[PDB]
Amino acid sequence: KVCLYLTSCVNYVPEPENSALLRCALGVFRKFSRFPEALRLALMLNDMELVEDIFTSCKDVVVQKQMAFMLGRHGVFLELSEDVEEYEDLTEIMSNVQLNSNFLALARELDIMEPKVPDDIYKTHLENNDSARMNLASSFVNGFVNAAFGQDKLLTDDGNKWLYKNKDHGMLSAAASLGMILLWDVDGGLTQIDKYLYSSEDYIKSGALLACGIVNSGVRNECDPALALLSDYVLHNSNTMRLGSIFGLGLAYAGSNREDVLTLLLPVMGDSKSSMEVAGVTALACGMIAVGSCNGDVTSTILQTIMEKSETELKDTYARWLPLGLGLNHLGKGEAIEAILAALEVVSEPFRSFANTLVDVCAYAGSGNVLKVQQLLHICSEHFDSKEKEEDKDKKEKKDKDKKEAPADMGAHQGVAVLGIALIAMGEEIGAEMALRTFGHLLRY
Amino acid sequence: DRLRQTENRATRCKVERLQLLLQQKRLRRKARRDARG
Repeated sequence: KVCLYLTSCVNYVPEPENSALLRCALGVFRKFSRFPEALRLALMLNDMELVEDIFTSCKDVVVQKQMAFMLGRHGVFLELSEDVEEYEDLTEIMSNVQLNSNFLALARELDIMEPKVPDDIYKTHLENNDSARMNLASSFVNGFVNAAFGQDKLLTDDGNKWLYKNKDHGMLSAAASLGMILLWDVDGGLTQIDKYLYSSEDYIKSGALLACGIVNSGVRNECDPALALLSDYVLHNSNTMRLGSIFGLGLAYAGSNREDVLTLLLPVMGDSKSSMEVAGVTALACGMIAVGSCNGDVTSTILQTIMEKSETELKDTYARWLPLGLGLNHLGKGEAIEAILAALEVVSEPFRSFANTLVDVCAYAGSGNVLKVQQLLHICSEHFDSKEKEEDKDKKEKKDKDKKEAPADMGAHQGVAVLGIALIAMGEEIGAEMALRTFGHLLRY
Repeated sequence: DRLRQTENRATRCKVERLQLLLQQKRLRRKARRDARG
């Protein structure tokens, strides 16, 4: 059922079964125990050290595969003490450090090391024949296609003459593509980004700070090079520089719930110099760092930042990132969020329905919905039909997929049918009818 | 222009120190693997 009364606790029934009924290696136990919101500290971290002596069989595998919230992998043995047999190898596995060197080993064995240019991917020779915009597209495409390979054919050879073919914010995103070209190469990628950290342009320097964040995304390095470089820019006088440093920290320290990174970021939302873009990117970065952790200082500072803002600032497009940072901090958490729905209820109409639907959607993601969805459905077709303001239920469709992402694939079996004979069959002008993102979000293959 | 020169000099000495620490950790990691094989 939808309510977290059997959905999130019926998972405890199989837990003993692994633990002591079938084989005791607990290799599948970690998988099963991740399901209950990946509580971990009181559910897994307390119940996988016991096996230990199956370090060659289960421990060698289950530890290395683990790629979720990461402190716990580095919370045992690792820097904790490493008394745990093979601590130093278990920490090198849980930290994903080997992505770069291990990923580049696979990339040599598959004979795919050679960098590809955007034109090879476009196949402009098979195309039967605003430069600022074009360059920007080819910068992102070069980044995505050569991601984590440590080598390209665009920014390596003549990258200064590539950056200055973009304009303004496009130079920030072109410089950031160097980070994402070397995604997970923390040790080599910093040396390629360094050349841009001393730029005479705030856009290029901010994009290089964002590149340092991107390179560390999903990899816990013992030297903390993301925190150690981005810290000094979080409260910077310049906005363009703030954005690159703050989003760089949010990408470098995602899932770590690092008090020393959060205490550096939380004051930026209250700074008089922060634009609504900087405040939104700060709440977003805090919500990525503290994802699913229910962090109280992130929750309170974001709720306060929403309550202190005028209805004229809450109408800026970037204000949508405040309840996103809030919803990410409570991702998976179904019970914990009624207090946050309650606190958000005080906000006026333009932001409250959007904020409440976004936080509720993030809490109870995955779980089959049959009754709350009815309300979601009843909060999906019957607001704008009889009122002047034609924006009240649009995002409700957006999150319709949320809570029905891959629920044993029969929700998707109907979700498209639910959306099939729906708004597109009879919807509205642009508000609800813009369910296009929903179909995309439904599946990723 | 002076503030940005002091800032870029502070950033530099931070990056040059981080690159040395990353290289030292990478060499320690490698030395453990190469001794196991």
